[PDB]
Amino acid sequence: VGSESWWQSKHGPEWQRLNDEMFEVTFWWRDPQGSEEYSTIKRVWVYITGVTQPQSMQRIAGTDVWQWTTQLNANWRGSYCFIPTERDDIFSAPSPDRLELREGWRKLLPQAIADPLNPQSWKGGLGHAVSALEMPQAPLQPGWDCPQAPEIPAKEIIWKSERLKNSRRVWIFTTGDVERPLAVLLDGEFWAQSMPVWPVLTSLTHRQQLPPAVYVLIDAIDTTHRAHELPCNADFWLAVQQELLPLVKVIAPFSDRADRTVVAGQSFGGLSALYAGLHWPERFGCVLSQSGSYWWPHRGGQQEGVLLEKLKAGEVSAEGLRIVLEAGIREPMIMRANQALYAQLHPIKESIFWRQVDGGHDALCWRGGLMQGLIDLWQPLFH
Repeated sequence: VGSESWWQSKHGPEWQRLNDEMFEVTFWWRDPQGSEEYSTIKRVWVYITGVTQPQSMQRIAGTDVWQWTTQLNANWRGSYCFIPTERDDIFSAPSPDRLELREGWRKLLPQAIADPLNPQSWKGGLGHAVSALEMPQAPLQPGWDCPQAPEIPAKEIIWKSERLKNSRRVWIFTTGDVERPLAVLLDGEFWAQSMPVWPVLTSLTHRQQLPPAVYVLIDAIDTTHRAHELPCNADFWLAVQQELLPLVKVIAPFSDRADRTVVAGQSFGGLSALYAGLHWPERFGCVLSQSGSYWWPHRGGQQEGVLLEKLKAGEVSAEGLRIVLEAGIREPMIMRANQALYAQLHPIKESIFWRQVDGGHDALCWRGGLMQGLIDLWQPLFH
């Protein structure tokens, strides 16, 4: 116990079913600073997305082994991280009200890390690494169940925008070999380097639920740009349509039918995607919005989003749009903004794929609604 051979047998969280409908899960973490005599580390918080009154892990005394044991639904899937910290003044008061939590986690997350023993760990969105946890009854995810390595790899270029005054990476991936539908994916870096979307796109076209398509993944660059360009920015989409699509056409030709062009985003990208179809239905007729930030730009839920306001004012219309609209239950405020947007899209409820899902504000949940959405929106291609 604590020995190197004891650790070599450990490759991530272990679980065993307690009910038919509950699992017991245990996490391990090996302290790199040894036992309590030499180690700077007093607490190790486990921060589960969707789930997280807070508990640290527990040191078996005289070893480098920190351990923790919880319970998660047999159908539960989400990501987590560790936060080993030198300070145990945070989260010492027996039960915090909310303010203390926001504040507490605010100071800790900087130190967040993935689980070094868990293979399924990536560099994620909010500035720390996370790891992946899936439980046995977890709802199937199209294509992720079956990575089939791609035949030809995706093309990484550098789009130099004259309009935006920046450059960014773009990835061009073609499934199908000789009018391919186009799909623009925002947060491109992520679906390209964090959770390579390729082997998934290959498998699903291979087993013929995705048509041979062309995919363009656009770098968000950084948080400031993403915070300026994704949320309701006309210039971004004009640059895309004028400079990027044309540049892509030379590399990988796609159809110009709107009813088979897709824009797919999450959070700010979800907002962005809807904004793309609302304003340019002649170019983007397919909208896949997951966990879309329809509160923007108002923190609180006090005011409706700009985009919602703008529908209410009939300043914009959602004519000629098939849209997939997805939001989790474990993300309370986004769900309310999304069902509020749904209600305001009463007129075209016919051409909307409404999906209230199990999951959270989680790249591990989104990835399966991403694939399902593509399938839902391109199904008319198999008439």
